[PDB]
Amino acid sequence: HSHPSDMVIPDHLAELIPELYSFQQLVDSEKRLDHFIHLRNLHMKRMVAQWERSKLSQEFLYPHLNFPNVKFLRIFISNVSENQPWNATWTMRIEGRLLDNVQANDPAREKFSSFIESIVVDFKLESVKWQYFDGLDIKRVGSENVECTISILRKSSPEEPFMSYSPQLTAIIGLKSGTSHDAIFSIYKYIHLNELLTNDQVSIVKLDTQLITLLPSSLKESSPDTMKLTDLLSLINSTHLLPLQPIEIDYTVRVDKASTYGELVLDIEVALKFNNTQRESQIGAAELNENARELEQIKPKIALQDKEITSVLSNLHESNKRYRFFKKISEDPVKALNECIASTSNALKVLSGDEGYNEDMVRRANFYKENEAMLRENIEVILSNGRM
Amino acid sequence: DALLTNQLYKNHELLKLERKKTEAVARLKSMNKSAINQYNRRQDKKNKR
Amino acid sequence: WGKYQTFGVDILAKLFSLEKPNLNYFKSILLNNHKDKKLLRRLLNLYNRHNLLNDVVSFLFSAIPLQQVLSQPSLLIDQFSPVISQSLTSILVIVQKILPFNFNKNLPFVWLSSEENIGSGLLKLSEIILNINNSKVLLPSINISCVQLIKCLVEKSICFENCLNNDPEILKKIASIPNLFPTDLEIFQLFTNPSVDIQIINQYQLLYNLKNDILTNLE
Amino acid sequence: QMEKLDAKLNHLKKLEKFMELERKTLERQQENLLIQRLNFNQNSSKIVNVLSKEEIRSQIDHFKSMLSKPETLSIGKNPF
Amino acid sequence: QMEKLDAKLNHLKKLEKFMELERKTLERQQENLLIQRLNFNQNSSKIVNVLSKCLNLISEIRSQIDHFKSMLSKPETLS
Amino acid sequence: NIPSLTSFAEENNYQYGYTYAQQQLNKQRQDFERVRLRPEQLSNIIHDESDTISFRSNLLKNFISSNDAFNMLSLTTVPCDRIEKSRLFSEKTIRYLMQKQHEMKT
Repeated sequence: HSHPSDMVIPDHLAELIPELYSFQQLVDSEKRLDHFIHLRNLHMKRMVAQWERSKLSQEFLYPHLNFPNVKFLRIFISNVSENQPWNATWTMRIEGRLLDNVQANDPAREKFSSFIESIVVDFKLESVKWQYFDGLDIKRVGSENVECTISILRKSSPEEPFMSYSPQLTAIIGLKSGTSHDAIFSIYKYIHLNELLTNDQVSIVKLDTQLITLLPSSLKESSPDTMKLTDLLSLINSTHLLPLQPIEIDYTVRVDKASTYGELVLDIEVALKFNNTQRESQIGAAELNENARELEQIKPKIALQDKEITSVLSNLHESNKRYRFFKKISEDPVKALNECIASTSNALKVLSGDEGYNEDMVRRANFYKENEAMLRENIEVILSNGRM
Repeated sequence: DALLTNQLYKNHELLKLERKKTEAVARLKSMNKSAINQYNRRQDKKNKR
Repeated sequence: WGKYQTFGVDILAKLFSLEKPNLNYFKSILLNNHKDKKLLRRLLNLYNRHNLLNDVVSFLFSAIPLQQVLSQPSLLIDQFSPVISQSLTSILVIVQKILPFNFNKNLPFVWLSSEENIGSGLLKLSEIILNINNSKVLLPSINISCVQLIKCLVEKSICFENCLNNDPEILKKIASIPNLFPTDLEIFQLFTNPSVDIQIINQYQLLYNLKNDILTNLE
Repeated sequence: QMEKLDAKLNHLKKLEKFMELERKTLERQQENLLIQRLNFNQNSSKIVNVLSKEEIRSQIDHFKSMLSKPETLSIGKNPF
Repeated sequence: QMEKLDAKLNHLKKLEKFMELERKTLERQQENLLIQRLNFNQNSSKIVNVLSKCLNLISEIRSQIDHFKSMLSKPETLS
Repeated sequence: NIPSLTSFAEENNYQYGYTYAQQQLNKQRQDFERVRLRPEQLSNIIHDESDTISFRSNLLKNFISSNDAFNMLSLTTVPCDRIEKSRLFSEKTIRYLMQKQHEMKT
């Protein structure tokens, strides 16, 4: 029986006991405190939901400057070619050196052998592959010269979502790589600032001269088609996205040069199971559930206190009734001792169910002389209706 | 109660919108009627001469 | 406790629908045949400037149970959609057709930043109502009412500051509301889902164009 | 008790206002950066597709080849 | 009532710590903005520099290319 | 439905006496305003606290509460010098104000 009435100490007690204002504005001071927790909770439901939506975005993927999951790794493109008149030797090599405090003869090192997805040196002698050692030692026979396009695939694990884009999309977006959320968001913010949005519905989008070359093979550069945005969002998913990230460098193994074991530079970096663990989209959820468990722990101790608060408030009202009854008697002990009797027998007449006039009042004759007005009405009413 | 409230708010806006439409409509008639009657009276005294 | 205050927010919603004598009498009462001129001027200063307007608007911001429907998800809004709709209609009428000079205190500013943050409550309520129907009749009106109310409150706060010109550092204090002004990511979400309306994302995108014009004029 | 309550409440409210203002500023600067990047790349591609109409072949192919591969920073750890 | 209030005033500290988590996330976003600004500046500078190289080596048509040189002489090419 | 404001006018509606469009609009009017304005013939007829208040139970409780409080007054034959005063603080309120006053110097 949650009564809203008896949470108020209105006037009669607060004027007598001045601490009740100090009680009441206490309770109001609580009521704006818990509400501050409530706007806190809807805050913490928001930001976590803000960060799980923006988890795919590169606002929290490329900056990891406490510890980024990357270790650089240099590679020498070596070539030893002797026994020629100055059999043209072709001892071409690739050597991997981990950029650390590490050595060259280090046992069990993170080289380009132990950790590389693929290095596909496409030669022009016979092309070689790298199925997922101390170095890449290639040597065939031949006489004139050999040029080899050295192609390095990085460690294209599924947990690095930064993928390359089309050769066209880099010219308009500005990102040589990134995630698919940037590819779905950058053209979205590109549309609004040059009024390519149209209405007939918000779905239609005017194409552009920078957007007809987005789909050159689909033949949309022949007709300036103001099409729906649905075809555009279903266009950039695999027509431009996900090349398994290659790096290229063109060079030839030379006939007369000695070696390139310690002369040439490269730049390829990589561990990866750290930055995808301590993310704010899950740490914030863990903190939210921690605060929820703390709220559900702190709540029954509040309820057991509220029980006693109501049980003391009921006793305060009961004691107020008896204080009023003991004070109105002590002020005038003859008029209160006539109101205590006249409201006790009348309290018995109503509870018994009886009704009517006072028997000792209507038994005299001055009652029918002061009520002379209503009797001349009622006697005519009863007589004219014929009930007298 | 909510739908009739929203209809009560819809009706006042429609009524306010109509007057400025029909202010444009009634002025379109009479000024053209004036321009018709001017185009009438352009030729009226002409043939009298 | 009792739904008796929900009857009053319909009397005020239906009696504001006539610009004839109703809204004229309400205007002359809230902003300011020969003896009641003395009676009205006796009753207005017996009511303890502009206490009546902020009392009516603060009471109409009550009976919109933001705390109750945002504490625990569809049943409470499906039960209280008519009272919410008519309360938002009454507040929109008071904001648009009464508030535009004899003021001496910024009323939409002290409604927007009154430590209860009702604008964030309306924005979260619009999020909630937008996340049920697309994932039950009045809800497309209630979404546009919430967003247009936030927009008109911010614009009337800036207009009242331009008219009064006593508090210059309010462009910071308007932009420092912790959950007003929805981010570009949820508007990016709203421009992609086909289940949304056109006027909903229109009101959202002009709220965002108001947000950008806050930050440009900020410095 | 009321004084300590209102003190911690005012401190938490000022912290909330500061964090909200900084988040708004960061979102604004991100959007402005993206807009300026789109503008620069569109203008450069437009003037190179206009301007192409010996030595000019080599320099135009040099600029188009540099535009074909935009680059980033070299961010890694310190080995030594 | 005071025993009721002291529990929530002891509860407020975790909500204080969530602000520190938010400050960490905002500093990480500031790092992202600085790094993307640095990657933008050098690319714009290199592109406008080889654009100036192309306009140096290139020499209704004259006024057009001179308008292009008025464009890319100063870094107004964002406009 | 949601008929009109013109359908509520007195011209299109019946009066004390003594077409087709009117008889079409008055169908929708009486089918709209009889599903809207009809009272609830079910429970939640309590509406508040001060409607299901019982005069008989309160009168009985006041009859008991006056009688025993008057038997507390007269029939308790303890003299006025012998009525021992009650404590103005409890055994727990005297501990909490020793604790908080110890912790007030922080």
